[PDB]
Amino acid sequence: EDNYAADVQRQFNRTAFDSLYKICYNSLVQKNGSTIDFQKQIDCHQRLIQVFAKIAPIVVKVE
Amino acid sequence: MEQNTTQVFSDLAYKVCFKVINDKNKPFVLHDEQRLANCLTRYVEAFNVTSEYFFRER
Amino acid sequence: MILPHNNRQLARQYFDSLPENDINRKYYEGLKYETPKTFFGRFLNQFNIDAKLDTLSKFYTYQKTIRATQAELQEDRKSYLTNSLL
Amino acid sequence: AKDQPFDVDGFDAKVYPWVRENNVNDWEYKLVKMRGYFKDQRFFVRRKRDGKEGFLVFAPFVTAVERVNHRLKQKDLLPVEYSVFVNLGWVPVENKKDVELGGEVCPPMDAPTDSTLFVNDTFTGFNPDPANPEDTEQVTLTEITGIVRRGEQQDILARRRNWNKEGIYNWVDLDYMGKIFRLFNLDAINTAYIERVVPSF
Amino acid sequence: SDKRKIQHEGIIALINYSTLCAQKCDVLKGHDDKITDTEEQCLRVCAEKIRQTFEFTNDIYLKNPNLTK
Amino acid sequence: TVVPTQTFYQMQDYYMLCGLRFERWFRCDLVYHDQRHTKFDQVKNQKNYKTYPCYREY
Amino acid sequence: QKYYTHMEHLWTVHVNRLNQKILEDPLYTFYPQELNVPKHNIIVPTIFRDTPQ
Amino acid sequence: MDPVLGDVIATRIYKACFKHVYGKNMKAYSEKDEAKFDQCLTSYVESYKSVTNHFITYLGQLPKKGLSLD
Amino acid sequence: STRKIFDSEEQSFIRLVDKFYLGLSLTKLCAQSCNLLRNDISGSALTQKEKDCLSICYNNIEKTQSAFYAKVKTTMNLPAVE
Amino acid sequence: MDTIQKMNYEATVNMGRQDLITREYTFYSDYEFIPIQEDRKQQMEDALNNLHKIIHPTVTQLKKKANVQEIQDRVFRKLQGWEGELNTCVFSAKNVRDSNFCADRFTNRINTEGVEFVKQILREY
Amino acid sequence: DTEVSNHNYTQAVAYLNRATSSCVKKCDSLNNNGSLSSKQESCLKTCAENHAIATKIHAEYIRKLAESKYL
Amino acid sequence: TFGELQTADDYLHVLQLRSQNKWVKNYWNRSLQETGKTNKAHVISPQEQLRLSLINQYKSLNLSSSIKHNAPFINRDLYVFDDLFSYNLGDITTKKSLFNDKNSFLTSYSYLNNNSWNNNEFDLIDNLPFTTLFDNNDLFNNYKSFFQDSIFNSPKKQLSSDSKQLFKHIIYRSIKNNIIQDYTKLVKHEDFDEYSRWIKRS
Repeated sequence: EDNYAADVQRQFNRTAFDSLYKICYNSLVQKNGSTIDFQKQIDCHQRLIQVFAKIAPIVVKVE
Repeated sequence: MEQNTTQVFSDLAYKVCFKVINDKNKPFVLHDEQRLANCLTRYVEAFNVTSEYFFRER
Repeated sequence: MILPHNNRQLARQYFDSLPENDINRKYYEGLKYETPKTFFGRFLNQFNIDAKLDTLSKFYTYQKTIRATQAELQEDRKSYLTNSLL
Repeated sequence: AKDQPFDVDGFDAKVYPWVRENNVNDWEYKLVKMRGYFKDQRFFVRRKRDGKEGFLVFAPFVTAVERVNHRLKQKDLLPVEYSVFVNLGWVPVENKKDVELGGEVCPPMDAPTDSTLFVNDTFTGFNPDPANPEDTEQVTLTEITGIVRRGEQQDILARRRNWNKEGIYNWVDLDYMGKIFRLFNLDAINTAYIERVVPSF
Repeated sequence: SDKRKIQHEGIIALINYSTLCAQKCDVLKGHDDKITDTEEQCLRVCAEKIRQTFEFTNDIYLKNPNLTK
Repeated sequence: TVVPTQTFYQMQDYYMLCGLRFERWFRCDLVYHDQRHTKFDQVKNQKNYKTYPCYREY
Repeated sequence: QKYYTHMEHLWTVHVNRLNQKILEDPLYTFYPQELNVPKHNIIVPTIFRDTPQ
Repeated sequence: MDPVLGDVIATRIYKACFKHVYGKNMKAYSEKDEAKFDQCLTSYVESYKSVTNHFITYLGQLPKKGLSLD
Repeated sequence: STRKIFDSEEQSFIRLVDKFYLGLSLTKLCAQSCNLLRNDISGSALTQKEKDCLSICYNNIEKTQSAFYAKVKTTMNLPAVE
Repeated sequence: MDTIQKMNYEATVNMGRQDLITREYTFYSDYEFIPIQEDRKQQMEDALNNLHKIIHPTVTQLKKKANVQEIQDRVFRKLQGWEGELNTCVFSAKNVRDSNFCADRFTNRINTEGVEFVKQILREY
Repeated sequence: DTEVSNHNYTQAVAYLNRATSSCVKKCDSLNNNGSLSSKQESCLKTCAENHAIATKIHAEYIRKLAESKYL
Repeated sequence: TFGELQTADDYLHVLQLRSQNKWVKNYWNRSLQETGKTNKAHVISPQEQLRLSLINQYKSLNLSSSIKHNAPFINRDLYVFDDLFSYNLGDITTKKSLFNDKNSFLTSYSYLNNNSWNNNEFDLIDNLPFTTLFDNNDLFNNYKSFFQDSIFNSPKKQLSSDSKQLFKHIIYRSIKNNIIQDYTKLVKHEDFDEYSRWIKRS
């Protein structure tokens, strides 16, 4: 049970990380997807990670 | 898993094709019938090109 | 037969790659070619067949007529050479 | 004795490594674990084991299946089965009749716990679901472990002579066995066959 | 199952970023079905930029685990 | 009559006349067959129906 | 003697093309597979509809 | 159908109404927000019914086989 | 026309996955509303002005999610199984 | 409707639905080309309508069918000359882009050359 | 005499949900007092017809692509 | 009554249309149905790939390593994912897999599940999420006609084959690895029976 729960948590974390990174890249990249600032993308990803961490306990529940 | 991947591919293709075809919201016509197929083909070709470039060596 | 957007313009690519002072460059500029009409001129031109074929092949590679001419000329050279040697 | 077997699964199940690389010499006498279903046909080859007359028993083992029918609702086209001959063991001459047609060699392998695995494998095409919703797709899988062996050849001095017409066989002729059983994987069948090995019972 | 999940995630990311590049390059059109050379070049440039950004992100994350965990 | 019987009236069998008439009807049909249900008698709106052009040859 | 007239005609055609500035590939040119454009074999017939007529 | 389908329907409707209500102003929750959410839910349900009706009607009126009035 | 497809654990996991996707969507929506994703902002810092908007978003979601889900379930009034 | 009316309507719809049921049956060993698009179909129809509009006065005024047949035959030869090219290019066309290019060439060739030829021959007649 | 599976029913419901979401987003059908206006209803009808046509075309295209890759 | 053919055709056309309707109904249901084959029927001859052709043909076997190395995704070896976020999930007594996308995961789970393939009749499924079809026979009839189409109602085997083909196409056009391609070589021939008066070729 513990191993399955850990695997599910890891899958959720990886999916959330990838989705937030994609959202930041889509919102940041410009000029027909040819220019982007890596540091700004990282900052956006960190900010969205913080927001999702704060939102997860409120929304993700078993009821 | 593979079925899920294919379903996601198809759903994304449909969404991106419709958002372009139905931009004006006017009723579809027999020409729009083939315009949707054209957008789907372009989407598939773009995916092929992008994946090939990503998997290009070095 | 090839639509304008499907044409790769290999001849134009070769022309661009060619040097600055070239006979093809002069022809493009507008130099006109006239076949020799005297016996001496024809005899001199007789030895330029190989160069003309080579440059035409380089220009219009994959052209049906040029490729057929190259194949036929190579086969004829081989056949005549072997017959002469025999 | 080291007991370090290699599991032939995935793309290997369809293209065995030894067949793929023509390295039967290097792969010979190696423990290989396979999964699949046997065929009903059996082949007997005269042989003496422990000084007792008997017959080595060989059976087809379908290691992969491919489906090439896009008109599923119109015709039930047969699939392309990639299989290898596996030696089920040795039986005495007097007990040859005891060999049951389509006998249950090994109990079927337990179904996987993961639910996502209940799908046609991309390479082998098998589905380990105990009750597949599609009747045509239903298939039972069993797990076996054996040793890959090299096919024998004619040897008069060794008293190894085969009369195909009279049904007398003294050396394993993988080519003839594959031809008679009408197995698609003729090249691999001629390449090599597996000899099932089980722990001391 | 971990290898299968990793492969699935990789393919999903490939599809998602291919769709993103197509949308950003505007290769989706209804007039014809053939992507022109300019559009293909735009797609390749977008793929290259995505690859470079991911490489930089992975390198910096490996060098320093700045994530709050 | 569009194809007079005088072409082969000497024959009482009329086999050549039948062949000629069917050939002419089929030449007309190759032109007017696919529009029969759109702008001719086979239209759903029977009120504004037009006789099939090859009716007489048929 | 066999090839002189043919070579002269080919050269005259080439020179005329250069003078006209037609540097595009001529007719009856067949590129290799790499340069040959793939053919789209996916065709979706339009949905059938009863004619209003 | 499974109740997870209804749960997904509810999730979609809630996301749509949240976007409609807070996407423009993004202010603090108040009592009137409850009535706004109720109105949005009713409107979304009506729109879902209308679009479902039109979708089914069109895909049913699309010809499938030779007409048999018997 | 509900039917028995999944088991209890599978249904719970499906609900959890749906809630996770809803959380991602709400995260994106609130980020867009608070405008915390601009091309003129640098560093992994959150100003109090944006933190107030984030807190308002969190409070609104927490207050409204359960009520809206209950209302939608009541409106749908899906029939029982068996 | 009455029984007879229902039967007639059923007959009409069934006669119109031949394509609906013939679509399902397709042949494997077939040389399949990309159909011309609906927009290009409409453009070519409009070009033919323009040609008919140009031709209508002379043909209506003419009282002998022989002259009308001669004009029709000449214009048909001229149009078929380009129709052959259009069919050859469309069949070899490897994409809807090529099909549209061929159709555009065909319709422009009509609108210019066929219009000029029709005006010339009508003036001659 | 036709039979339908739960998976097909769920797929149809998913198509309906996708059409509803897209049409609501495009037509701003939520801007009312719980009653759809005539213009909103007309826009929703047009969007639903377009979605039906598009989903049929997309299903046919995916099926044909799969068949082509098959044979 | 003037029996001129053009005006006589007025009476003749309705009867001819009725006869054509009867004939076409017979032709569709029995003649064409039995004689014709749909969906480009053909005979397939398979061939095994021989060791002569298998020489240095499959240089890649672990597609997972290539996917990990070349895919545009963040490195999966990071240990942060173990406890990066916290969720309220419990009662996970069996292994569970995560499906991406917020709109296709439910469809994928339904496809995976076996109970979702139980056949149901219209009189049992005549209830849409919000609209009831039992009191809207016209809408119920439209729903029946919509589900009649085979594209929207296809068997699990057909769906599985379509998904397999799509996955094969994606893998081949992305990684350019031949292990995903078919090992068998197929030669396809149209063995059409021309000795039939119902269906003709072109």
